[PDB]
Amino acid sequence: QVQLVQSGGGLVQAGGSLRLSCAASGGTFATSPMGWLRQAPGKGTEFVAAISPSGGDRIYADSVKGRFTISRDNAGNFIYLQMNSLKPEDTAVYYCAVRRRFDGTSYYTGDYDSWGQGTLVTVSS
Amino acid sequence: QVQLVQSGGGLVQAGGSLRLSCAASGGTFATSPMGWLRQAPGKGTEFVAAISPSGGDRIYADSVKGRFTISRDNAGNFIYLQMNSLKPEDTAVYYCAVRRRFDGTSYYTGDYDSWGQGTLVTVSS
Amino acid sequence: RTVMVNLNIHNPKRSSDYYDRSTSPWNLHRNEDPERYPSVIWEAKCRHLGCINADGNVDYHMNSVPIQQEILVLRREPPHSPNSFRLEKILVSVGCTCVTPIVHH
Amino acid sequence: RTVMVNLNIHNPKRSSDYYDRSTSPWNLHRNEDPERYPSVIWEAKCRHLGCINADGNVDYHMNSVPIQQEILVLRREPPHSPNSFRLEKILVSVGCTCVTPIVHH
Ligand SMILES: [Cl-]
Ligand SMILES: [Cl-]
Repeated sequence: QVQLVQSGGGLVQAGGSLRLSCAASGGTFATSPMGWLRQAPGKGTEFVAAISPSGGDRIYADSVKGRFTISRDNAGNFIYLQMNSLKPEDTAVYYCAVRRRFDGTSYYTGDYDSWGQGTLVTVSS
Repeated sequence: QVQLVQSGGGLVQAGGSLRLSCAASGGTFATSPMGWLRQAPGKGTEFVAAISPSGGDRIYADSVKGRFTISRDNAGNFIYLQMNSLKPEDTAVYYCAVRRRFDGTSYYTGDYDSWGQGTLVTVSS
Repeated sequence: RTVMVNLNIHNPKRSSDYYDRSTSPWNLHRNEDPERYPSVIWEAKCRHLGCINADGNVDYHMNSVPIQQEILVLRREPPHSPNSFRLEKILVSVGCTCVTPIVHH
Repeated sequence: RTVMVNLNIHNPKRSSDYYDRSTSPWNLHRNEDPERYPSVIWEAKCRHLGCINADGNVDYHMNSVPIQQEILVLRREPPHSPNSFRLEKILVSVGCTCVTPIVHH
C-alpha cells in the first residue's frame, strides 16, 4: 500500500543523539498507527515506540523511556524518531513500521510490518 | 426520517395479554435502536423496553420485567411488544420510539423520540 | 452539467475478526435498492445496547452508538430509466463505537 | 458501458458530540485529491493507541482500531480530462472502535 523510506543514523559515541526519519513513498499512512522496531543480529525484534494516528498518544519501550521521542506530521507523509543520550544497548537496525494488525497491545511487535531494509545505528563503547 | 404506525391494543381484564405492533412507513429503522415508552395522563413518560439494532439485546423496565417481551424483524420494518399477565398498573398510552440520541443509558426515555399519537391500553380492575 | 462515467469499478477477512472483537460489535444489514448503483449496501446493526466489559457481559452504563457517514451512490432517474442517473449522497451506519452517557439519574 | 450522471448531489452537529465521548475517539484527516470527485474526504485518525477507561486515562490493554469501509468516488480519467471519468472504489477509515487484543505476553 506504501513504501517506507528511512534516513538519518550512522555511528555515534555514547551520550549523543541521532534523529531518524521515515517517509511515505507511493501513498500515505495518515490514518495508520505507526511505530519503530529495532533488531540487532541474532536477536529478536524489539519494540521501540508507537504513535497515534492523530499523533497525540505515544508509548515507549521500557529501555528507551525518557531518552527517545516519536512524532509525526499531519500529512501522513512522515514519522520521526529522536534518540537522545545514546547507549551501546541502543545499537541496532531500526525499522519504521506500520501497525497493520491488532492481535495484541500497541506494544506487540508482531502487529507491525516493516517494509524495507533497516537503518543501522552503531553506538560506541 | 420515518413515520411510526402502531396497531393492537384496547381494553383487557387483568392477567391477560396484548401484543402491540409498530411499523416503519416511509423508510426503515433497521440500524436504529428501538424502544417502547408509556404515559398515563398527568404522569411522566416511563421507559418500557428497548431493543438492539440486531435484535439480540433487550432490556426491560423493572415493572414489566418477566411479563413483557420486545422483538423485531430484520427488514427494519417492524418492532413488536408483547404484554403478558397485565396489571392495571400497565394502563397507559404506549409509544414505540426510535433511539435518536445517546445522552444517557439505553434506559433513559429522553433519548427516544416518539412520532405519532400513542396506543391506548386499558386494563380493568 | 451532466457528464460521462465508465462504470468499470476500480486482507478483507482479517478486519471482521478485529471488528468481531470490538466492545461495541455489530452485524450487517442488506440495504438493497435496485434503482441504485451500488445495488446492495451492507450497514452495521450494533449488536448490543451497551458495550462488553471485562467479564464478557453487556454494560448498560455505556452505549453502543452506530457511526453514520454519508457516501456517494447513483439513483436511476427518471426512476425507471436505465440510462439517466443522479449522484446522490446517503447516510449509512458504518460500524459502532462505545460512548459514555452524560446523564445518570 | 459508459453512462450519464447529473452531478446535482442529493442534526449533524450532535453526532460529533457522541463521537467525541467515544472510548476510542478520533480526529479528522483532510484526504484531498483534485482529480477526484468528491474533492475532499474527511477520514478518522484514532486519537489514542488504547481506549479510555473509567478514569479518563488511556488503557493500553485495549486497541483503538480505525474502521475501514470502501466508498464510491470519481477519478478524472484521462488523468487531466474534466469530462471523462471512472467510478472508483477506495478504502477510507470511517471512525474507530475499541477491540480486545488476543495476545498477552
Ligand atoms: Cl520519552
Ligand atoms: Cl422478560
